[PDB]
Amino acid sequence: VPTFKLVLVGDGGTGKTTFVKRHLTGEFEKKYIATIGVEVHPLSFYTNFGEIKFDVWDTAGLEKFGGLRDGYYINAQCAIIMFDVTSRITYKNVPNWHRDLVRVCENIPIVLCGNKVDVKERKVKAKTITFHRKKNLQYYDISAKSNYNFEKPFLWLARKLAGNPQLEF
Amino acid sequence: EALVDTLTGILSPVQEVRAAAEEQIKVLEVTEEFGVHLAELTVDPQGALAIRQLASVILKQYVETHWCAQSEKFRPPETTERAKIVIRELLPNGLRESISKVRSSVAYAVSAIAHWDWPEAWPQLFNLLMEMLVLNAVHGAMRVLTEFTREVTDTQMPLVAPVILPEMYKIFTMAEVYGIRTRSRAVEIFTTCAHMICNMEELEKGAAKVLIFPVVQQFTEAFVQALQIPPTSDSGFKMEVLKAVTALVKNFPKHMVSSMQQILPIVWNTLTESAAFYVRTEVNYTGFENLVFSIFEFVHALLENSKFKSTVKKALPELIYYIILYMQITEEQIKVWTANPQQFVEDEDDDTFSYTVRIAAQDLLLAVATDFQNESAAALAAAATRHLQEAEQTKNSGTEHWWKIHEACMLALGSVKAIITDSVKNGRIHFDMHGFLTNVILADLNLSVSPFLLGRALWAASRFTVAMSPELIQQFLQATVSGLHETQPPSVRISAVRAIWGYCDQLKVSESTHVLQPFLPSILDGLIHLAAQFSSEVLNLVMETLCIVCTVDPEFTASMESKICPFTIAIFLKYSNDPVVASLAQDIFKELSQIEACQGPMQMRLIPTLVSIMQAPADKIPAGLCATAIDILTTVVRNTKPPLSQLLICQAFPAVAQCTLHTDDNATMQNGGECLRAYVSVT
Ligand SMILES: Nc1nc2c(ncn2[C@@H]2O[C@H](COP(=O)(O)OP(=O)(O)OP(=O)(O)O)[C@@H](O)[C@H]2O)c(=O)[nH]1
Repeated sequence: VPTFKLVLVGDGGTGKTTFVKRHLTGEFEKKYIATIGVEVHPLSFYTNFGEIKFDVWDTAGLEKFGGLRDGYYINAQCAIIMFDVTSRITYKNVPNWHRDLVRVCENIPIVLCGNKVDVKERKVKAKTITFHRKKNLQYYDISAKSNYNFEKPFLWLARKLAGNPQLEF
Repeated sequence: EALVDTLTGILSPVQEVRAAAEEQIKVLEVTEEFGVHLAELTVDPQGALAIRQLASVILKQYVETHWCAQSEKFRPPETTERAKIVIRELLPNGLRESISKVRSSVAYAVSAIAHWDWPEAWPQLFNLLMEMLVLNAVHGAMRVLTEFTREVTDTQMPLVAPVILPEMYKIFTMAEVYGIRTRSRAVEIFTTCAHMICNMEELEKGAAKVLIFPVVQQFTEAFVQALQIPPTSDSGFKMEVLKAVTALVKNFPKHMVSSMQQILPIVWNTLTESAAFYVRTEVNYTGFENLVFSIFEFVHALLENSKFKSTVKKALPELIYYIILYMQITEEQIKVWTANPQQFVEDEDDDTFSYTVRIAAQDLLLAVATDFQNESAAALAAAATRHLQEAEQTKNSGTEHWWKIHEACMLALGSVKAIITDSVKNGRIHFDMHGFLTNVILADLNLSVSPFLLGRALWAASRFTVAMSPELIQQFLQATVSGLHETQPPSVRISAVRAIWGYCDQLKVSESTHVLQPFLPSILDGLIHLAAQFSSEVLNLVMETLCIVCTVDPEFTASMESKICPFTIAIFLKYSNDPVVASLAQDIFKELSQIEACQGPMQMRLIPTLVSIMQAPADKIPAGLCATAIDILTTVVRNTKPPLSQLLICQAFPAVAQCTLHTDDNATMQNGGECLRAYVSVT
């Protein structure tokens, strides 16, 4: 019944569509097909007390395929910055993604995540990352194939959305 | 009119209408009347604010795309001067009396415009008027200034900094009209400009030159005038000022040398007063966290500059006391940890991602210890003794919150065990280690004040094993093993598991494991029974402790392998996805495979499940599982005796062969690659 719009802003080819599909219905797809623009994959979730809708508004990473960056963030209720633990460039512009994200929507709970815990965790970026420290940014590490914390970001967002830290699927 | 319906489509989820509206945007933009429409839609009140933000952000795109034929992102329909002079006087009419969203969006747009038109110099003083006109109006100009000064390149910076920075100091010093928040944002603007200008001076000099460098002195004195003030009591404002002072210290130390001897005492007073306030208002509770983190970052930076290094060492024994004063567990954290043991295992871990005052203080302590090992050890000894004395004093009076100082003292003394225990080895201090363990650690194992103290005491006895009597060792181990039981709360159980890790490491390195020998079966039984209660994060620790326990003594494992092997295999199956679970399983099997007495049963119990995993379809078993199975097989075969078993050659070899043959997953082929490569190691 309640609809909660969130947003992915993962730079580069770091997994976002694989993530959303694997959560929507299916399994991991190896083939790289960069999304041009935004495709909402409605994703509802049942809870121990209630039911939550998370219309993931996946967005494009690369420049040329942007279309409308900052265009679809309006009327958001959360967001999931992203970057892969295997790439180095996907981190050094997380501050830029954050400034572009928190500007249009004010201080919505954002969970800086990390994909593919399987390959090499904290490989080229740094063995530790100091961006989530002071702000309202809950870090994590998930996987779209291994399916590791693959309910934890959405659990965190639901908890911080309804308020009760007791919600569970 | 119809100009706005498209934007509603841009906000809509349905793919078709969104694509249609996006193409409408891409096609109508070429008309010069676009920007004026965007402005008249975003500035006009009485409208869906979402549409306002949409128009403003699309206007940002416009200014980036059809304003400068020289920009790397130019589009054919360049903007006519008429629409330019129209919006340029119609756009700034926002920034006023609205929700911060649309104001910040209009500010984004203005900064985009102003990013181009500062050299051509249209009137850039309308916002300057809003500085003195009262509130919502000023917040708009402040956001404009922030965005602009973040946008200016290295070229404009030596020109715009000597213009903004004087007016910035004007705004800051004037504390009568400009509220706290506006002054804080002015400070942030100064810090941004200084950081970027020092970056430029690093790239191409010109910053510390005849330019703003004196204004740096002006602002330094302005800062050192601010911290004393309790109005303007906003703690976050003090946080911004302190962050700015850290910027000054780290960027150009040479200018800070003269006045820093005056800045240090007020920082010290802030630290002490904030320690008292925190202990009162958050620890014993029936943006300040950001302030504390700022003070700690300042101390960190102060430790960096070589000339400023000896400045902290002189007052080190007076700092570690307040550090330890900060490491107390807060009531909110006690509630959370009691309500969610997963969070207790994630946070108190020593490679965490959470960041609470406790963790920051712990980092500060580890740093100032690893930098001044001898001095820091002596200072930690003295301050721990002083804390012990004050704790005993307030204990005689029976204070309801006396133990939290014991927890923090134990944590500080353990988390740096190396330097302190080494200094005690040569007696460079006069801290009674035996007295510490007896009267402090062991004596508190018998109380009934709170579980977390019991657990911290268990975890603390772990570090100082190299200095304790054998009877003390037996006492501590007997208490710890009793800690894995179900009668105790989960937190003390988890801490006891960590203590068992510490024992199995230290005693083994100490080559004295025959003291742990009579405790193994109880230890392993408790570990096993724990792992079957809690699911993920507790397991991620239990399995590692189990690996170390196996490493303790091979004979015991050879006796009780019939327990380790089935549990480890069942867990590696049910919880195969996790990476650290897989690595821990592989480590168990590796350490287990050294025991030649375990060969038979381990192979007989594992190889069937391994091959059955290999045979299964790639789309039926959970993903990544085949890879971990292959790696486990590699470890088994490589880390075993040269003569191979009949089970491997008859099943493992053809199974992995056909697996590598018919597979297509890159990871599968890769890991199987080393598998077959390791198989060639046959003699
Ligand atoms: N091998 C492996 N790849 C993964 C895993 N999880 C995510 N991926 C990645 O998922 C990606 C699929 O691309 P998308 O999901 O569309 O993300 P993207 O490449 O940024 O594409 P856009 O959304 O258009 O930006 C692949 O490139 C994989 O690298 C994993 O667990 N294992």
